[PDB]
Amino acid sequence: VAAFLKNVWAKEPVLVASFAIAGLAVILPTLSPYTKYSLMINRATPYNYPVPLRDDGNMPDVPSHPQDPQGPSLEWLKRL
Amino acid sequence: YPTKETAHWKPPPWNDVDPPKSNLTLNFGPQGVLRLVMELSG
Amino acid sequence: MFMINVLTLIIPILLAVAFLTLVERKVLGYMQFRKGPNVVGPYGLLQPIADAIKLFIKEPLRPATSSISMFILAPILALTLALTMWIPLPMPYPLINMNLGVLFMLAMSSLAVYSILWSGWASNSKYALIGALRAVAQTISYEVTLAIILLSVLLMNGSFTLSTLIITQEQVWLIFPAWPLAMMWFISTLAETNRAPFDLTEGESGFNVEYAAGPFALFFMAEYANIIMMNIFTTTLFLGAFHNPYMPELYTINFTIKSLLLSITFLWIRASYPRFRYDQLMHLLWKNFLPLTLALCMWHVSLPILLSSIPPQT
Amino acid sequence: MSLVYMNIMMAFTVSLTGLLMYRSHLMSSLLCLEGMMLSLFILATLMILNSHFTLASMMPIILLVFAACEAALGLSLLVMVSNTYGTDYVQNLNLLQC
Amino acid sequence: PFFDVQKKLGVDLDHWMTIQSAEQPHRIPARCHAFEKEWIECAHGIGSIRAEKECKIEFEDFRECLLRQKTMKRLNAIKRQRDKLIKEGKYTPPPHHSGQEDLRP
Amino acid sequence: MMTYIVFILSIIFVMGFVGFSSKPSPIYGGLGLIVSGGVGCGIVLNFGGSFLGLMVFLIYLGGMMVVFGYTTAMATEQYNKVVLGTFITGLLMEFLMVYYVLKDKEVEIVFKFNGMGDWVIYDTGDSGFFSEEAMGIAALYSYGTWLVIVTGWSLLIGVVVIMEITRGN
Amino acid sequence: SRGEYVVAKLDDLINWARRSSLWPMTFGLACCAVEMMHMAAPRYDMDRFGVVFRASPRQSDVMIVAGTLTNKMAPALRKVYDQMPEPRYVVSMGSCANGGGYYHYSYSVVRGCDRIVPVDIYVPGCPPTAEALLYGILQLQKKIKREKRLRIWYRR
Amino acid sequence: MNLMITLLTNFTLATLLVTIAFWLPQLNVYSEKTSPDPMGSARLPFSMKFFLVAITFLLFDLEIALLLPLPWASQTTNLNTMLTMALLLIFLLAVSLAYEWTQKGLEWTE
Amino acid sequence: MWFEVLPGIAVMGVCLFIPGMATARIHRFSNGGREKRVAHYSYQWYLMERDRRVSGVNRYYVSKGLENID
Ligand code: SF4
Repeated sequence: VAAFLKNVWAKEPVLVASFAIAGLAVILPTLSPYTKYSLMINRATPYNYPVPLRDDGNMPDVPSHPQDPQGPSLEWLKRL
Repeated sequence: YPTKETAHWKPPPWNDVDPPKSNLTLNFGPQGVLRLVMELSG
Repeated sequence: MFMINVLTLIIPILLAVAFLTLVERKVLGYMQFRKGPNVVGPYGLLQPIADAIKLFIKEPLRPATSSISMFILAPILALTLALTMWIPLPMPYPLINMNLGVLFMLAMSSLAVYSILWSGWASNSKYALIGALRAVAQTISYEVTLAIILLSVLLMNGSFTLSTLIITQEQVWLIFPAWPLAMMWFISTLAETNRAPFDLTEGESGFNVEYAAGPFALFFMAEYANIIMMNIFTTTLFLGAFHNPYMPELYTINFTIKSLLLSITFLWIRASYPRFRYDQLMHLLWKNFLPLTLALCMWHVSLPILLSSIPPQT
Repeated sequence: MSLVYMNIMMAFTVSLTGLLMYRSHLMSSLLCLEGMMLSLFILATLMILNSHFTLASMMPIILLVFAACEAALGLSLLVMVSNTYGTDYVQNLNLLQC
Repeated sequence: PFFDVQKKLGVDLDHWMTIQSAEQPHRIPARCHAFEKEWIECAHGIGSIRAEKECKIEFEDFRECLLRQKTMKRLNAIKRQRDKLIKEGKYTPPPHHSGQEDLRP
Repeated sequence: MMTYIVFILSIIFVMGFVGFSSKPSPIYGGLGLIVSGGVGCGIVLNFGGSFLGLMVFLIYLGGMMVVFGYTTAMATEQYNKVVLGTFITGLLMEFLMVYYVLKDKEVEIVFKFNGMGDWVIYDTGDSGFFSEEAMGIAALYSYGTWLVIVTGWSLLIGVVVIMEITRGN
Repeated sequence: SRGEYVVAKLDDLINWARRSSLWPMTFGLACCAVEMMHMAAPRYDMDRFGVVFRASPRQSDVMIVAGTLTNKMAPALRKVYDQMPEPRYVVSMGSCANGGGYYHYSYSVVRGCDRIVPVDIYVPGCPPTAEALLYGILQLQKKIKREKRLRIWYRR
Repeated sequence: MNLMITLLTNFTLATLLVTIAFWLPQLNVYSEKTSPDPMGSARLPFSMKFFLVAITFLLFDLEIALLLPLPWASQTTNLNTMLTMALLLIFLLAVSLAYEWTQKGLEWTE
Repeated sequence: MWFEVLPGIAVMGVCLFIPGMATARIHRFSNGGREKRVAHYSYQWYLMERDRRVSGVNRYYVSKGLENID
C-alpha cells in the first residue's frame, strides 16, 4: 500500500492531491463540531415577518414584548 | 405484388451491411527557405 | 448626463489599449537587453498615434470572402462584447450596478467566440477555418474551467454581485484562502485571450489574416481591451483594495496600480516561455486543471458548512 | 390572455412548420427543433414568473438541460451521416425503402 | 398503468411541485393561492365527474385569477369608452389622473 | 409606445424565427437563432427572470449554439426563391396579427388574445429582501433531490452514449 | 492659398505617419538574412525606430530582399509582392539582390531582383553591415518623407 | 434604460468604427488584383476529435449550469441535504470525466 | 535605462484612473452630493419610491428630516 502511494506520488501528484482534497471535503463535515452552528445561523435569519399569535389565555412560553425574557436567545451568535 | 414504381427495388443484403462506397495533403510554399509537401492523417 | 459617463468609460479604454501596445513594446524590449520605440516621440509616446494613422490609410485587402455579412459582423461583435463587458466593473462604483454581474461577464465570455467562428468561416481559406476551430475549442475549454473557478470563489463570496467582492475582502485578500484557484484562474484567463504561451495562430494559420488593416486593428483593440479587463477582473476578484466611501480615489488608485502590475505580468509571461502545443494545452486543461478544479469545488462547497462561515445572501 | 403569449405561440408554430418541411439539410431541421425548445422555455418561464410560482422556477433549467443533451445526441447522428455519404443531405437517408 | 410506488412506500418525490399552494421556500405565496386552495378543498375525494359538475364556480374563479380574461376585457371596455368620450369632447381627465396629485405618503 | 416594449421585443422574436424557419443556410439560421435567443433573454429580463435570462445567454447561446455552428463549419461547404418567399409570407401574416390586435384589441386564432400591453397583468406587491425566482432555483438542492438525481444520471448516461455511438466499432 | 497649405500639411502628416511606422517583411534566403537578424539584435535594434521584427506579409509595408534570388524562387517572390498592400516598397540588400554578385554568371541565378520587382533602395555589400542596412532603412524613411502625393492630387 | 442606452452606444460606436475602417481608404485610387493556401484543391477531411471535445464541452457546460446556483442554495435550512446533493453533482461530473479518461476519449486532443 | 518605460505606464494609469473618478463624481453630482442608492431587491426600491413620493420634488435624494412632521 505504501509502495503504491509513493509510486502515484512520484508519477501523478496532481491526481493524488485532487483525491486527497476530495476525501477531506467528503469526510470533514461529519467530524467538525461547527456544522450545527451553521444550521442555527441559517435558522436565525429573519427573512419573513414574525406574525404574532392571538392570546387564547394560556401561552406561558411565548413572550408579550420583543424585549421580554421569553422566546429564543441569541447570545451564542453574539459570542461564538 | 410488384408494380411499375417498385420495379427497381432490390432485396436487402443478408448481413444488412452495405458496401462502404483519404489522406490530407498540404503544400507549404516558400513564403533559410524551404518548400514542404506534407501528407497528414488528421 | 449618463451618456457622459458612458463616453468617459469607453474612450479611455481605447487610449489605454493604444498605450498598452506602446507599453508592451517598451517592456518587452527592455527585458531582452534592448530598447523599445524612443525615436518617433519623446520616449516613443507618439508611436500608437503613428501606428493608428498608418493602419487607417493602408489599402484594404478586399479578400474573396464566401460571405460578406459574417466578414463585417465579426469585428462588430468583437468590439461590442469587448466594450459592453467593462460596464459592471466596481471601480469602486460600477456604471451599471447589477445583481448578477459575474454571470453577465461569463455570458459575454461564452458569447465572444462567435467572432472567431465567423472570421474563420468568412475567409475562403480552409486552413484559416482549421485554425479558427482550434482556437474556438481552446476558448470553450478554458471557459469551462473559468466557470467552475468563478463558482467556487463566489460560493466563498455568497452572491453574484460584483460590488460585494469589495465588502467580502475588507479584512484579508481572497488570494490567501484561494491561492490554487488564483493560480489556475490566472492561467485560464491567460489561455482565454490567446495570450502567450497559449497562442497558436502565430505559430505553424491565422483566422484573421484575410482581414484588412482596419478590421485587423479593430480585432487588436478588442483583444487588448479583453486583456486589460481580465486583469482588472482578477484584481477585483482576488486582490481587492481598501475602499473608503468618502474618498473613492484611494480605491481607484490602488486597484489601478494592481491591475497595471498584473498586465505587466502578462507581458512578462509573454517573454519567458516557449509556445505550447495544441494537444499539450488540451492535456493541461482536461487532465491537470479539471480534476483539481472539481476537488477544490467540493472543498469550497463543504468548507463554509463545517466552519460556520456561510456568508450572507445580501 | 396577454399579447406575448400569442407571439410566443406563433413563434412555436412557425418553428414547427419549419421543422415539418425539410428543404435540403438536416442541420437546419435540428436548428428548428432547438428553436421550438427555446420558445417552450420562454413560454414556460413567462407563465411561471407571472403567477409567482416560486418552486416551479427550478423547472425551465431542466427543460433546457435535458433537451440540450438531446441536441448533442442529434449532432452525433448527423456526423455519422456525414461519415457515410459525405454530406448532411436528407435525400441520402432512403436505404430502407426496400 | 399508474403504479403508485410513492404512496405505497411513503416516499415523496414530486408531490411538493405538483400544485401551487404547496409549501414554498421562505413561505412565499403565489398570486392565486386562495382560489386554488378553495378549488382543491372542494374537489378533494368526490371524483372527477362530481368535481367538474359541482364546484365549477371555484374552478372558474381560479381560472379567472390565473388568466384574467374578464379583468382585461373590462379594462378594454373602460379605456375604449373613455377614448370615445375624449374624441367626442364630453369628458376630460381629472388632475389626479394627469400627474399633479402629490400622492399619499 | 414605451409601455409595449416587451410586445415590441416579441415581434423581433417571432421575426427571428422566420429567419431560420425558412432555412436559408445553417450559418444564417444560426445567426437568426442567436438574435432570437438574445431577444427572448430580453423578454424574460423584463419579467424579472434575470438568472434565467443569463442562463439563456450562458448555456443556450454560448454553450449549445456554439457547438451547433462549430459542427456547421464542418459541413455545408462554402461557395433562393423559396427562402425569400416563405420569409415574405411569414412576415405578412405576422404583421397581419399585429395590425388586427392593435386595431380591435381582441383577436382569436385558437385562444382569445387581448390587445392591451403586457404591463397590466403585473403584480403590485414587493418581494422583500430576496428575489423569489432566485430562491426558487436555489431550492434545487433542498427540495429537488429526485430531480437532481435523475438529471445527473441522465447527463452521465448521455456522456456514455455520445462517446459510445461515435466510435464506429 | 489656403488649399495648397492645407494639402501640404496633410501630406506632411500622412508622410510622417507612414514613415514612422514601417513594418518590414524580410526574405530569409541567404547570408544577408543573418546580417538582417544581426541588425535586429539589441545593439542596433530596428524596433526602436518603429520598425517591428518579422511582420506578417499580409500587413507589411516594405519587403527586404536579403539573399540570392534563383530561377526556382522568383515566381514565389513575385506572388508575395503582388499580395502586398499598397503603399509598398522594396529594399534590395547585398550584391545578390542587386546584380547577382558572386553568382552573376550562373545558369540558375536571377541577375538582380530588379528584373522581378521594382526596387527603391539598393544596399551594397556582401554582406552589407547592420549599420549599412539601418542606414538604407533610414534613407528609405527620408525618401518617404519627401513624398508629394496630395500636392500632385490637388495640382492635377 | 441605462443598460439599453449603453448597449446601443457600444453597438453604434462599433459599427461607426467598422464603417470607417472599411470605407475610408476605399475612396483612394489604387490598382486591382487578380482573383487568386496549402489546401486549396483538397477537400476538408472530417476529424472526430474536434467534434468529440465540442460535445464534451457541451455536456460539461450543462452540468456547470446545473451546479451554478450553489451560492444562493448555501443559505438553506436543509444543510445536510444541500451538501449531499452538491457533492453528488460534482462527484457525477468527476465520474463522467474519469470515464471519458479511461475509454481513450481524450486522445490526441488530451 | 529601465525607467524610460514609465511614461507609457503613467499614461495608462491616468487613462485607467479616469473612468472610476468620473463615475464617482457623476454619481455624487446627480444624487444630491451623496452616493447613488443601491436597489438590489424590491424592498429597497419600495423605500426609494417612498422617498421620491414623500419629498414633494419627485427627487428621491431630497431627504425630508424631522422638520416635516407636526
Ligand atoms: S550578397 Fe554576399 S552575403 Fe549577401 S546573400 Fe549574397 S553571397 Fe551572401
